Amino acid sequence: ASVYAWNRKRISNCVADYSVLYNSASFSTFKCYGVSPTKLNDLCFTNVYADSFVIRGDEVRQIAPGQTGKIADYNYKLPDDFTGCVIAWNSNNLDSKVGGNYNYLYRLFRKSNLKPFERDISTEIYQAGSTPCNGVEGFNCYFPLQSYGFQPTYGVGYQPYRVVVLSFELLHAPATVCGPKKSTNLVKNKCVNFNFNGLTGTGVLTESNKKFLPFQQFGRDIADTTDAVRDPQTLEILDITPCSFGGVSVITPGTNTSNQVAVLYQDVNCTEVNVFQ
Amino acid sequence: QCVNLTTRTQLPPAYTNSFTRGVYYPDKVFRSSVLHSTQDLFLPFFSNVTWFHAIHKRFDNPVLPFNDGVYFASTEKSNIIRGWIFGTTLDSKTQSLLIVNNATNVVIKVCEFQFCNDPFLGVYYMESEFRVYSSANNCTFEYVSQPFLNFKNLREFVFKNIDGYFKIYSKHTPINLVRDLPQGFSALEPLVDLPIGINITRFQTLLALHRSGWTAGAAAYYVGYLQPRTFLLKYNENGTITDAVDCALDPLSETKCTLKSFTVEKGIYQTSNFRVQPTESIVRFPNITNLCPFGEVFNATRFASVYAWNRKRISNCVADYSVLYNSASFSTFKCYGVSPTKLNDLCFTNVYA
Amino acid sequence: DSFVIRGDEVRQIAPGQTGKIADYNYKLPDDFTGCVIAWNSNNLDSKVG
Amino acid sequence: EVQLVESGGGLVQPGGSLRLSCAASGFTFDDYAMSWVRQAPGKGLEWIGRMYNNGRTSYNPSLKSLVTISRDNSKNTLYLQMNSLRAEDTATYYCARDNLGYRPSENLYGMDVWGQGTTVTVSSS
Amino acid sequence: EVQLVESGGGLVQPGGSLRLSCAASGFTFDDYAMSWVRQAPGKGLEWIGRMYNNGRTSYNPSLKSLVTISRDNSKNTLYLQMNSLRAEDTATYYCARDNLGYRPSENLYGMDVWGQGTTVTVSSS
Ligand SMILES: *[C@@H]1O[C@H](CO)[C@@H](O[C@@H]2O[C@H](CO)[C@@H](O)[C@H](O)[C@H]2NC(C)=O)[C@H](O)[C@H]1NC(C)=O
Ligand SMILES: *[C@@H]1O[C@H](CO)[C@@H](O)[C@H](O)[C@H]1NC(C)=O
Ligand SMILES: *[C@@H]1O[C@H](CO)[C@@H](O)[C@H](O)[C@H]1NC(C)=O
Ligand SMILES: *[C@@H]1O[C@H](CO)[C@@H](O)[C@H](O)[C@H]1NC(C)=O
Ligand SMILES: *[C@@H]1O[C@H](CO)[C@@H](O)[C@H](O)[C@H]1NC(C)=O
Ligand SMILES: *[C@@H]1O[C@H](CO)[C@@H](O)[C@H](O)[C@H]1NC(C)=O
Ligand SMILES: *[C@@H]1O[C@H](CO)[C@@H](O)[C@H](O)[C@H]1NC(C)=O
Ligand SMILES: *[C@@H]1O[C@H](CO)[C@@H](O)[C@H](O)[C@H]1NC(C)=O
Ligand SMILES: *[C@@H]1O[C@H](CO)[C@@H](O)[C@H](O)[C@H]1NC(C)=O
Repeated sequence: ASVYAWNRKRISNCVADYSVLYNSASFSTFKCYGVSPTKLNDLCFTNVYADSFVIRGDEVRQIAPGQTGKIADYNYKLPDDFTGCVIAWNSNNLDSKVGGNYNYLYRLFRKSNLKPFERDISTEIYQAGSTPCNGVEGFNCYFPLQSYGFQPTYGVGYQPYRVVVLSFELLHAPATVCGPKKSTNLVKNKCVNFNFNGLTGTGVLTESNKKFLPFQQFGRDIADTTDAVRDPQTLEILDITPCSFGGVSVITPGTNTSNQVAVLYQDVNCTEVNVFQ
Repeated sequence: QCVNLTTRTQLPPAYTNSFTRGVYYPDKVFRSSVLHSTQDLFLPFFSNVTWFHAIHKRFDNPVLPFNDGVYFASTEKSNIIRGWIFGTTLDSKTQSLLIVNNATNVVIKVCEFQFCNDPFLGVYYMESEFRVYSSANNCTFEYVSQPFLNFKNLREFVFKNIDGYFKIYSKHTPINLVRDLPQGFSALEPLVDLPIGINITRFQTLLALHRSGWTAGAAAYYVGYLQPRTFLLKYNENGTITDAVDCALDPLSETKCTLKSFTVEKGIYQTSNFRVQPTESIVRFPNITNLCPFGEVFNATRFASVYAWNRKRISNCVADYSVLYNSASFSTFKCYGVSPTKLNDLCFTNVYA
Repeated sequence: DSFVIRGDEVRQIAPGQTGKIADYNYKLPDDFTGCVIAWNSNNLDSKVG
Repeated sequence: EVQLVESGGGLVQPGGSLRLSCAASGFTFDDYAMSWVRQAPGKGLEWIGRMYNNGRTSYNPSLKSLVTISRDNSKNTLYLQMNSLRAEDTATYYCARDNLGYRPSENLYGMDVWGQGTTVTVSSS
Repeated sequence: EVQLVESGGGLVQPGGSLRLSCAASGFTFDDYAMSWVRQAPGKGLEWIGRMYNNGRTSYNPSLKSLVTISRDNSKNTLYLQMNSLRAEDTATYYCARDNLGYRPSENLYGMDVWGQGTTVTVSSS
C-alpha cells in the first residue's frame, strides 16, 4: 500500500516463528520497541497487527515513537507507548521503474497532525494560503497526495523501502498468537516452574474455585502477582500458591563453647522439610 | 435509496438521571474481594442522560456528538434498535463506521458510505427494507460476528475510541420496569475491540420501521457522555464488580475515595484542596516610545543610485514591522530567513537599511 | 583484534548488538571496555572482478 | 540557473487552436508541480491550470473546456494546447513552478520561479 | 523478473559427454549460490551440485566422478559439463538459486526460484 493508505492485517490464531525473520539478512532495519527481538518466540501475543506500506529510503528514521516529519505527522503516527517491531528493507528492484514509478503516494499537506494508528484517505484540496479553495485547486490550493518518483538511478535514501510494522499487546487478554515452543504435561500440587502463555513463574498449581469470565485469563492479588491462571488447553482455573518459604534461624552457643547448632524453620510444619514441632 | 420521513411530531428530547449506571470493567484481569482505584473514561454518577423515544408519532434519529465516549442505554422490546453509525461528516468525503444487526447477523464495516439523511431498517407486517447508505467505495475493515442482542430488555453499551481502537462494552439485563432507567448497579463486560483507526465526532442511532405509511415500534434509548475520572470499584469474592464510588461526585464519596474504603468512621478527614482557577490573562509591558525612523527611510525625498546605495543603521529603537507588511504601497515584499508576521516577536541586532 | 567487514555492519561492532557478525562471527561483551576503530578500505580490499 | 522560457505566442484567429510551450531548463518535471497562469491587460493574474509529476492534471473550472496541459519529459518541456480562442483569451501567459517545499514568507501566488511569459492576442488580423 | 532458462538437452550416446547451460536473467551470480538438481522419471529430486559466488564447488558424493559445474560471469551463465552418461543419467535437469538469505516457507529443497529444466535421455539412438 501507500503510506497514507497503509494496509493493516490482523494476525490471529496461529503460531508465529520470529526466528526466521530476525535471523534473515534481507531486512536492513529491524527496530523493536518494548520487547526484545530474541524474546519474541518465548511470548504469546494478543491483537497482533501488521501495517504495511512503502516509504522513501531516508524516511525510515521517522517510523519510530516520538518522531516528526511528513510521514509521522501526516501519514502514519506511532504512539509514544508503542510496543512492537518496525521492519524495513530496500525494494528498489521491485518498486522502481526506469521512467519513474508513481503508484506510491504520500500525504504532503494536512491541517493537523494525525492521532496514533489513524488512517486518512481523504483527498480534499488543501488550503496553503489565505484564499479558500472551496474544493477547487487554484493559487495555494493543491492536491494533498504527492507521488514518489521511484527510479533505479536514484541514490540510497531516495529509493523505495518496504516497511512492515508489527504491533502486539503483551499479556493482558487471552492470547491467540504464540511462538513455536511446545507444551508439556500439566503437573499439579508440586512446586514447579510454570510458563502459561509467556507468563513465567514458580509455584504450586492447585485446582481453583474461582470462576473466570470468558474475557479473563489470569488473576492478580494485592501485590499484582498472578495468583490464579486459566490453562490455555483445558479451560480450568488454577490457584498459584508460592513455593513454601520459611525463615531459617541458627540457634547456637558461642563458637568458643561449641560448634553445635540447631535450625528453626519459622512457620513451617515439620513434615514439609531431633525433630520438634 | 433514501426516504424522507415527513410524519414526525415535533418534541424536544427529554432528560433523566443516570443513577449508578455506565460502569464497565477497566481491564481483562480477574480481581476478587478487593477495592481497586482506576482512572479512565467513565460515565459520572447521577448525571444528566438524554432520553429519546420511539412511540406512536415519535422517531428520534438526531445528529449527536460523540465527544470522548458514549454510553448508550436501551429500554427495548420487539427489537427496533438495530445498530449505529459513527463518523465525522457521514458522507463519502470521510470514512465512516457501520454497525448493524439485521435479521441474520451482526456486520461491522468501515467504508466511505454516502449516508442517507434518514437511515433506517424496516419490518413488513419479515425484514424487507434497508436504507442506510447509497454507496460504499473504499472499505478497509469488515467483521461479521454473532448477534449481540412494557419494556422487557435493557441494553447497555459503552463506545470508546482511543489510539485507533474502538472499545465496545456491553451488558444485557432482564427488566420489567415500564418507562425510565431502573435504579441499580450493573458492571458492563467488554464486548469487542475493533481496529478501525478512524476519526469519530458524530454518531447516529439506527431504528426500524413497522409497515402494514410507517409506524414506529415502542422503544426508548438514552445517551450519556463519558468523562475522564476515577472510580473506586469493589470486587466481591466471585470477581464481580458489585459497587462503585465516584471519586469526584460528592465529598462523602470523595472521602471514600481518599480512605480507600466504602465505610467511613466518624471524624474529620482532609480529603482535597480548594483552588481558584485563573480567569483572565493580563500582560503589562511598558510604553512603546522611541520609534524607529522608518518614516525617514521609506518617505525620503531623494533616494540613492544602486551603484552608490545608501546604508542607514537602525538601532536603539522599537520597530513596528506590522505597518510595513500590511501597507499596500509596497509591490514587492520578500523576506528571507524570517517570517514577516514573526518580525514583531523577535528582537534584532545590527539592523541595516 | 583486526578483521574486515561490510560497510553497513560497523553498527554491529558494539556491545549488545545482534546480527550475523555479532552473533556468529565476533561477539563483544556487555561490559566491554576499549575502542572500536574502523575505516574504509575500498582502495585496498576491492578488486574489479 | 533555474530559468523558464515560454514560446509560441502571437496572432491567432477566433475559433482556432494555438499550442504554447514551456521549454524548461535547470530542473526537470519528475519531482515538481508546474502551473500555467494568464494575465489580462485590465485584470490580474488568473490561474489556468496545473500539471503534477505523476501526470495528474487540474484546470480552472471556468476554463476546462478549452485548455490542455501535457508534458514531454524526454524534452523536459510543458505543452499548452488551447482551442477556440475568443476576445477575452488575449493574455500574457506565464509558466511557473509551484512551491510545495519551504516558503520563506506568505506568497499570494505560491510560485518560487516564474517565466517571462508569451503574449497572445485575438482579433480580426 | 528473476527467470532461469536451461538449454542443451536431448539424445546423447552412452559414454559420451554433454554440456548443459543455465543462462540466467534478472540476477547475477556475484552474490548468489546456484545449484543443479536432477529428476528421475520414477524418483524424486536428487541434488547434483552447487556453485558458490567465490568459485567454490560442491557435488553429490555418489556423482562426483562425472559432473563439472563452471561459471561464465561475463555471460552470467552457469555450465554443467557431464561425461559418461549411462542409462540412469536420463533425467530432467533443473537449475535453481539457493535462498540462503531468507526462509519465507519451510521449504524441503531450500530454493526460492526454480528453472524449467532440460530433459536428457540416454539410449541406443
Ligand atoms: C431528505 O431530506 C434531506 C434534507 O433536506 C435531503 O438532503 C438535501 O438534498 C438536497 C437535494 O439536492 C441537497 O441540495 C441538500 O444539500 C441536502 N441537504 C444536506 C444537508 O446535505 C435529502 O436529499 C432528502 N432525501 C431524498 C431522497 O431526497
Ligand atoms: C477529527 O474531526 C474533527 C472534526 O471533524 C477535527 O476537528 C479534528 O481535527 C479531527 N482530528 C484529526 C486528527 O484530524
Ligand atoms: C485444544 O485447545 C482448545 C482450546 O484452546 C480446547 O477446547 C481443546 O479441548 C484442546 N484439545 C486438546 C486435545 O488439548
Ligand atoms: C438536564 O439538562 C436540561 C437542559 O440541558 C436541563 O433543563 C435539566 O434541568 C437538566 N437536568 C438536571 C437534573 O440537571
Ligand atoms: C444482513 O446483512 C448482511 C450483510 O450485507 C447480508 O449479507 C444479509 O443478507 C442481510 N440479511 C438480511 C435478512 O437482510
Ligand atoms: C476511494 O474511492 C475512489 C472512488 O472509488 C477512488 O478514486 C479512490 O482512489 C479511492 N481511494 C483509496 C485510498 O482507495
Ligand atoms: C458468590 O458465589 C457463591 C457460589 O459460588 C454464592 O453462594 C455467593 O452468594 C456469591 N456471592 C455474591 C456476593 O454474589
Ligand atoms: C509615507 O507617507 C504616506 C502618505 O499617507 C503615509 O501614509 C505613510 O505612513 C508614510 N510612511 C511612513 C513609514 O510613515
Ligand atoms: C515469493 O514471491 C516470489 C515472486 O512473487 C515467488 O517466486 C516465490 O516463490 C515466493 N516465495 C514463497 C516462499 O512463496
